[PDB]
Amino acid sequence: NLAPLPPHVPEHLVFDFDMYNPSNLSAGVQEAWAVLQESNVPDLVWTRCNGGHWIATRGQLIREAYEDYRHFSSECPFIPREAGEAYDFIPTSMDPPEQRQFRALANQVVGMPVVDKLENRIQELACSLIESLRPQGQCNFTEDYAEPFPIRIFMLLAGLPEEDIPHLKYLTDQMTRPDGSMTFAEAKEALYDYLIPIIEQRRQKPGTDAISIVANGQVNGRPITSDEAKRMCGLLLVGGLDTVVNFLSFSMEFLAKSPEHRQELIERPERIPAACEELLRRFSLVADGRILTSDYEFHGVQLKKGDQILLPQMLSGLDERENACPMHVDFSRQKVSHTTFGHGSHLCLGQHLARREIIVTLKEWLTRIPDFSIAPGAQIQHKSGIVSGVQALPLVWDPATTKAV
Ligand code: 7HE
Ligand SMILES: CC1(C)[C@@H]2CC[C@@]1(C)C(=O)C2
Ligand SMILES: [K+]
Repeated sequence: NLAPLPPHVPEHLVFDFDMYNPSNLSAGVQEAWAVLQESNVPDLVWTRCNGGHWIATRGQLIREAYEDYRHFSSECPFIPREAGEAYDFIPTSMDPPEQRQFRALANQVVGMPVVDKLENRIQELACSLIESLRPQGQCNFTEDYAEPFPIRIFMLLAGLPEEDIPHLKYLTDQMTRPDGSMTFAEAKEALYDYLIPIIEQRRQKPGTDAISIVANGQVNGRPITSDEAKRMCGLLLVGGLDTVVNFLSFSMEFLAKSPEHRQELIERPERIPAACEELLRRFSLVADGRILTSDYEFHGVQLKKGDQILLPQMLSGLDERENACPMHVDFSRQKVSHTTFGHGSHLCLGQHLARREIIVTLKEWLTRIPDFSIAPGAQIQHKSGIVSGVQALPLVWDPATTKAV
């Protein structure tokens, strides 16, 4: 239902958008959120859904809020409030100054040097998975590639057994797109329940995997605590299991639907990195937020201490003020403006790993399976939440149009 309108919010700003089930979802999830950028819609709106909260609807306000951590705090970043309050991942639930000291440690485990360590194996797993599918003439992309490719790279990096994936994937998805069986707090505690013994084991007997590195790490020259390590590792699991996994499906759905765009990349594969950036803009997927630390007037709107404000990345990338014809995918787009990896002091530390997985996937897929389509008659369903995704993506192709490398 709809939470009662707080007295400080005027009626003309009320737009009852539901981030977990947006009314226009059947048009595509990005399209559903873009209803907030129609002609009659102010830059900042109040929804009475999900307990009641603000939504910033334009890149300019989104970027400003991200930059101003004094007024807009990461301490309670997720909607609904109970989820934001429970959320205590590091460094995401912290503001500067305390946040910063934890970035260097996370960078040690998912940053560029690690992407270098994993380079060959990333390449090898993409090729092996795609070659196994190639002669089939069909696949269920979400389960056959989008999930196993990034997830198996992550489990390798984290030194976790692949047999644990179904359990961990289920729990991660309850934090972002809950089925209703578990509250955010329950799902998070279950992920903690998994990590707690593994962290203790690896503090006793360190390995070289990401969990060992975090758990034995130093934070500005002092030892990390067991609790801090757990809160960092929780975030890493969500990053590994529910980010690139969804993004790959949005991208492949688009490419399946656009022979012209496939052809551009088939003919000029050196454009794949630029294509990756334009796809990251167009198929952005995270709805991050903040909590007001004081009463504050922002863009003519009175915000009250404790109000939550959603800062959806879809709305920066799809903002026509920032990107002309924003629903069009243009691989030659000149100035690709987006906040898909965040903005300000919390810029995604996994972004280098993410881009490598995306770029490798596009290159290695189009090399082997240049010509593919959505299964005839299929209707692709999206799902919305803290991270949006694609429920299923049945693809088909003629094996005679494929090439084994
Ligand atoms: C397993 C590592 C990993 C991977 C694969 C990702 N991330 Fe990233 N991320 C993102 C946002 C909006 C923010 C504030 C972060 C912050 C993060 C932070 C916290 C940065 C901070 O709060 O200081 C971490 C550790 C992080 N992200 C690890 C991470 C979005 C993404 C997106 C769109 C992708 C992929 C398409 C992504 N993350 C992959
Ligand atoms: C907001 C994120 C994308 C970032 C990594 C996974 C995620 C949902 C988090 O809890 C932090
Ligand atoms: K919190």
